[PDB]
Amino acid sequence: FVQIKFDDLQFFENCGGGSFGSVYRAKWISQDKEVAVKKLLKIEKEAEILSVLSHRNIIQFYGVILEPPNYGIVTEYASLGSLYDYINSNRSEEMDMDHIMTWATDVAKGMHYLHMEAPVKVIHRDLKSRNVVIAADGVLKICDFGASRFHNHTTHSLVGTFPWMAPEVIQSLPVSETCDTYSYGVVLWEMLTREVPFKGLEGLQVAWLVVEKNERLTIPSSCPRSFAELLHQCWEADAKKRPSFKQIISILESMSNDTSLPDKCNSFLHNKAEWRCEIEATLERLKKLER
Ligand SMILES: *CCC(=O)NCCCOc1n[nH]c2ncc(-c3cn(-c4c(F)ccc(NS(=O)(=O)c5cccc(-c6ccccc6)c5)c4F)nn3)cc12
Repeated sequence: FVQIKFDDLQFFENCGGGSFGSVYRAKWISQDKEVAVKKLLKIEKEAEILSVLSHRNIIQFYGVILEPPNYGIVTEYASLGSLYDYINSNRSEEMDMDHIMTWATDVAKGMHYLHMEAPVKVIHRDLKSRNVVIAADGVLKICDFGASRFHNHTTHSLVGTFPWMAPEVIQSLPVSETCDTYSYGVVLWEMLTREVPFKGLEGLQVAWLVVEKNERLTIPSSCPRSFAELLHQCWEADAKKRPSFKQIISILESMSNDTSLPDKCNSFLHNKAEWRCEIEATLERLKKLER
């Protein structure tokens, strides 16, 4: 349990309003390192075992702040920001089939480690594109994987979470690991369409569309079948019909050994000026149904 001192830190920026669960961009002075700092109410003994998880697709624990009553967890800071901000910018014009497959695989391998390879089983329950960050070399790193057990303040408005939540999560029902599979499917759709999920709709309308009407994100017709099949499998209302992350990794492996997919996918990606209306027409229908 390496301890980082308050006096060894300079804070530059905060996400979440300084509340418990807020995350700071900061500088670890003695290490001359940029770091992220999450404020916690308290360090619970159970979550100390999170300090030993380590994987290249998971954000790396650096240490804890214990200066009572102030408590915090310090991690690496991924230089290129959140996946969500990258996707909804002009920076993501460069995404192609190979880019999507590498990043899909990054998140799958991170989640597989969390579910099956760490000293404890970890079910994220809040996986989303704001919770994946991009390291300097483009490696994706999952954040906030321990909040569902520990920091119940990073969990909790919640509007910007409902599009990523499995139906059983929205219903506060008991949860298996495939709730993360559902969230992953949404992240995959964001990489394929470069669209904000359910853009324009309020979170609670999304919650009702997803749980009651079995609504899902629109998959454009020209999206290659391999991606549509994986997405539909991840979005099954029945949690047990969803694939494990080992299965997703296997499926991504098959897809990358399909020599026809790169042409199919890359033609789909630079044809957004055509299928974008399909997304916009569903969004019209959903808010018209609301009215
Ligand atoms: C609001 C403005 C906004 O949107 N900002 C986001 C844009 C930029 O954000 C980032 N860009 N690069 C980043 N790199 C990392 C983060 C980041 C790091 N965390 C984070 C922490 F700093 C601390 C703790 C956690 N929780 S955890 O579940 O992941 C965890 C991990 C390891 C160990 C432990 C542990 C718990 C208890 C006892 C010991 C250890 C917990 C966390 F996610 N958050 N964001 C952001 C950006």
